[PDB]
Amino acid sequence: ARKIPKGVIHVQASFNNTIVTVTDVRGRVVSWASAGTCGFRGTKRGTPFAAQTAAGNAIRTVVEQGMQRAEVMIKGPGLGRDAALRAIRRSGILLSFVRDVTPMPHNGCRPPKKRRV
Amino acid sequence: WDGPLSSVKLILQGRNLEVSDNVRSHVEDKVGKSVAKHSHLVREVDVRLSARGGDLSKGPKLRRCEVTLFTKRHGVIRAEEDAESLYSSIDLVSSIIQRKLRKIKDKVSDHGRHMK
Amino acid sequence: SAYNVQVLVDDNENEERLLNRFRREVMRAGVIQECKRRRYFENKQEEKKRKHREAAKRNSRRRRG
Amino acid sequence: SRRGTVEEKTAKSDPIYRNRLVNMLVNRILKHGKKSLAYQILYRAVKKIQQKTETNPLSVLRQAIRGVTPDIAVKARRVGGSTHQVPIEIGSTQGKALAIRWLLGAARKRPGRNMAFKLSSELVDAAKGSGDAVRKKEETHRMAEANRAFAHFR
RNA sequence: ACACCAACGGCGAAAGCACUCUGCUGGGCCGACACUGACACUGAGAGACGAAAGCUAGGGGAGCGAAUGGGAUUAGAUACCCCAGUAGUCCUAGCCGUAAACGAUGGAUACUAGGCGCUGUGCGUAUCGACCCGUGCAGUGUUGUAGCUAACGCGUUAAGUAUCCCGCCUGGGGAGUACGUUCGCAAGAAUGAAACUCAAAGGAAUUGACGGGGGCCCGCACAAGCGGUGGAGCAUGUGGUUUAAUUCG
RNA sequence: GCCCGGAUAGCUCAGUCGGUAGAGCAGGGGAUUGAAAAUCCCCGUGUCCUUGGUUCGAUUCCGAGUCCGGGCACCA
Ligand SMILES: [Mg+2]
Ligand SMILES: [Mg+2]
Ligand SMILES: [Mg+2]
Ligand SMILES: [Mg+2]
Ligand SMILES: [Mg+2]
Ligand SMILES: [Mg+2]
Ligand SMILES: [Mg+2]
Ligand SMILES: [Mg+2]
Ligand SMILES: [Mg+2]
Ligand SMILES: [Mg+2]
Ligand SMILES: [Mg+2]
Ligand SMILES: [Mg+2]
Ligand SMILES: [Mg+2]
Ligand SMILES: [Mg+2]
Ligand SMILES: [Mg+2]
Ligand SMILES: [Mg+2]
Ligand SMILES: [Mg+2]
Ligand SMILES: [Mg+2]
Ligand SMILES: [Mg+2]
Ligand SMILES: [Mg+2]
Ligand SMILES: [Mg+2]
Ligand SMILES: [Mg+2]
Ligand SMILES: [Mg+2]
Ligand SMILES: [Mg+2]
Ligand SMILES: [Mg+2]
Ligand SMILES: [Mg+2]
Ligand SMILES: [Mg+2]
Ligand SMILES: [Mg+2]
Ligand SMILES: [Mg+2]
Ligand SMILES: [Mg+2]
Ligand SMILES: [Mg+2]
Ligand SMILES: [Mg+2]
Ligand SMILES: [Mg+2]
Ligand SMILES: [Mg+2]
Ligand SMILES: [Mg+2]
Ligand SMILES: [Mg+2]
Ligand SMILES: [Mg+2]
Repeated sequence: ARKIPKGVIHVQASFNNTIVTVTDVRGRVVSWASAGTCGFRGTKRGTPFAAQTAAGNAIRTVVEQGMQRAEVMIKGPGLGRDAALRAIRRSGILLSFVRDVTPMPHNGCRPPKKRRV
Repeated sequence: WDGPLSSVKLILQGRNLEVSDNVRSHVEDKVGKSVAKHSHLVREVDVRLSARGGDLSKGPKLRRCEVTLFTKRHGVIRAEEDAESLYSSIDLVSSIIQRKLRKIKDKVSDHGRHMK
Repeated sequence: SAYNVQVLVDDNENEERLLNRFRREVMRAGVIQECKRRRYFENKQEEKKRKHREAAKRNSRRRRG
Repeated sequence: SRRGTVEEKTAKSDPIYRNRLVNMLVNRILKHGKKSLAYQILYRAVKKIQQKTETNPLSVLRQAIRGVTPDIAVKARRVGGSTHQVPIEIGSTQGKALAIRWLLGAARKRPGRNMAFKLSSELVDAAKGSGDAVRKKEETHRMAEANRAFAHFR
C-alpha cells in the first residue's frame, strides 16, 4: 500500500505473547503481526517459535512494500527477545540498529503482590 | 450401603470372627463416609476383622481392623488399627483412610505444579 | 526517544555474532533479571535477601577467581 | 538398563540375497521362532511382487522403507508440571525399526488370503506411497508439526 | 514512590531516616590545659517521643489493595490462582500507645591474648600533596586464647572478673481471662485474680524413623520392545451360602 | 391488511456476475493425560422449500404455490 524505503520494527516481548509491529520514522504504523494472529493460542503463544513465525510474517508484508533498511526495537522480558531477532536476520533485510527499549521505572507505582503458588 | 459407591467393591471378611447385622451396618456407615467423598478414585475396599483376647486367647481384649483401598490409578492404601471394641476399631480405620485418601487426592488432583 | 542497549550492526553482519553481542549487552545491563525483579512487589526483607545473596555472589566470584 | 548400555550385535545377511534388510524383515515377521515358515512366506512375497511388476524387488524394498521411514515423531515429556508432546528426532536404526513395524502391522490387517499376498500387497502399496503404512507415518508428522511449538531444544 | 550509587556502609535515644537544593536546629567524636573543681551513676512515682493497622475533621486519590463481586480449581473452597475493585495507603490538625518495638541481651564504671577488617579524625613518617606506612583515641564487623555456660555458644561491643542503682521471674493449664478502677470518641490499652484441674509443661544436644526438603546411585521399577491376565468355556484354590458334616490350618 | 428478508449437512448460517455445494458445533477415531480437560488432528451425511419457465446446462435468474422470521398501518 505504502512503499517506504526505511523505517522501524517494534518487537514487544511479554511472557504470554510477543507483538511485532512495522512502522516508519515519521512515527506511523504500517502493518503488524502478533504471535496470536498466526493461529497460536495461549501456551504455545509464549514460545520463541511463535515469535519466529510472527517476525517472519510481518517481514513478508514489509518486503512486499519493498523496504530495505530498518531499526529493531525490543521491549520486554519475554523469550522472543532473542528468537524474533534471528527472523529479522534471515528474512534478508538490512539491519541498521537493534535497541532495547524495555521500560525501567526509576521508582514508582508499587507492583502487584507476590503470587503464592 | 450407597448407590454413588455402587462402582466400588466392599468386601467384608471376618477372620477369626462372626459378622453380625450391626457390624455390617456400622461398616457401611463408617467406611461409607470415608470413601463417599473421594468415590471417583476409589475402587475396592477390603476390610478384615481380627479379634483376640478375653476368653479366646491371652492378652487384653483386642479387636483389630485392617482395611485396604485401591484407586483406579494408585494402589496400596493400608490401614491397621487396634482397639477395644469393633466399633472403636472401625472408627479408627475410617479416620486413617480419610487422611490417606485426601493425601492422594491432594498430591495428584491439585494440578499441583511440580516442576522437575 | 530513549534507549538502554545500543547494538550497531555493521555490514560484516552474520546472525550468530549479532545475536551473541546483543545477548551480552542484555547480560551487561541486567535487564531481564530486572523485569523479573519488578514483576512483583518485595518487602524490605526480600530486598535485603537479594542484596546479600547477589552482592556476596559476585563478590565471592571476584575473590575466588 | 540404568547402568550398562548395549553392545552391538552382528548384523546378519539373508542367505539368498545377502541382505541386511531382508534379514531384518524375516526376523520381525517371525512368530514362535519358526524361521522355516518366515523364510517361505517372505520368498513367496518376493515371488508375487516379481509376478505383478517387472521391476527389481531388491529396489522395491528401498522404496518401501524410504517411503514409510519417519524422520521425526513425538514423545511425552513432563516439563514444569505441564504434560507436553515434544517432537524428539529419530535415530536411523529406530527409523528402520518403525518402518518394518508399521509395514508388518498394516500387513497383518489386510483382507487377503495368504501372508505372502498381504506383505506383497503392502510392499507394492508402500513403494508407490499409496497405502496405510505411509499414511501412518504422515500422521506422525502431522502431529509432530502441530506440536512443533513445544520443542525448546529447537 | 525515589532506579544505578547501595556496602558483611552513615546518623539517630528508640521508633526510623536516601532524587536534588537551600534555610532553622539537635547531638557525636577528635586536638589543645583555656577554665569550674565531684557538679557524678541510676531512677519508684511523673513526663516526652513512640512502625503498621485503626479512628475524628477537612482535603486528595494514579498505582496497589482488606472487604465485596464474577471466573475457575475442588467432594466442598466463604482459600491459594485470575478479572475487576470500596475502605485504606498520601497531606493538614489531632487521638490511640501497642509489635519477634529483637542483639529475643537495662544502665554506669573498672579490669582481663590476639588475628583480619571498616568509618571518622590526630600524631609521626612518605613526599613537602594523594597515597604510603607505623601508631593514639572514638565507634563499627568477623574468627578466636583465658574464663564462663545445661549445652548451643559468648568471648574488650562479654553472656568473663568485680561495685552500684532499676525493672522483672518463682510448675502448666484456667488466663494476660473475670471483677473493679484509671485512660480512650470507639476499637481497646494499663493494673491483674480465684475456684477448679493436671504430674507434668518446657530448654539444649543425640541416635533413629519420616519429609508432596536437597545431592549421588542402583534394580524388567518405568521407558523401548515381545507375549499374556481381565472377556469365553472348562480345570483347580479360596471366600460366601448351604448342610448332620461340608475336619483343621 | 401492506412492506421487507429467509427455507442450504443432525443444529447455526457462508454464497461465483450460472459450470465444485460450503463453514462452525453436535457426533465417530487417535493419542493427548498414571486418569480428567485443554491440546490437537482425521472421517460421515445434502432432491440448496414446492412447482413450472429461461438456459448448452441452474442453489444462483424469473413467474405461481407453501411455510417462517420482523417492520408499518386502520373509526363495522
Ligand atoms: Mg504462562
Ligand atoms: Mg551413571
Ligand atoms: Mg550508632
Ligand atoms: Mg524509606
Ligand atoms: Mg549539625
Ligand atoms: Mg581552685
Ligand atoms: Mg518507670
Ligand atoms: Mg503521643
Ligand atoms: Mg497509619
Ligand atoms: Mg471501621
Ligand atoms: Mg478521611
Ligand atoms: Mg481508585
Ligand atoms: Mg488490581
Ligand atoms: Mg468469590
Ligand atoms: Mg457494585
Ligand atoms: Mg464456586
Ligand atoms: Mg485496577
Ligand atoms: Mg497524624
Ligand atoms: Mg509488650
Ligand atoms: Mg524494628
Ligand atoms: Mg592501602
Ligand atoms: Mg573501641
Ligand atoms: Mg557475633
Ligand atoms: Mg566470637
Ligand atoms: Mg547466662
Ligand atoms: Mg508487669
Ligand atoms: Mg498455678
Ligand atoms: Mg469514660
Ligand atoms: Mg477487634
Ligand atoms: Mg505480674
Ligand atoms: Mg529442639
Ligand atoms: Mg532422608
Ligand atoms: Mg530424600
Ligand atoms: Mg516386576
Ligand atoms: Mg514397557
Ligand atoms: Mg476368566
Ligand atoms: Mg489348631
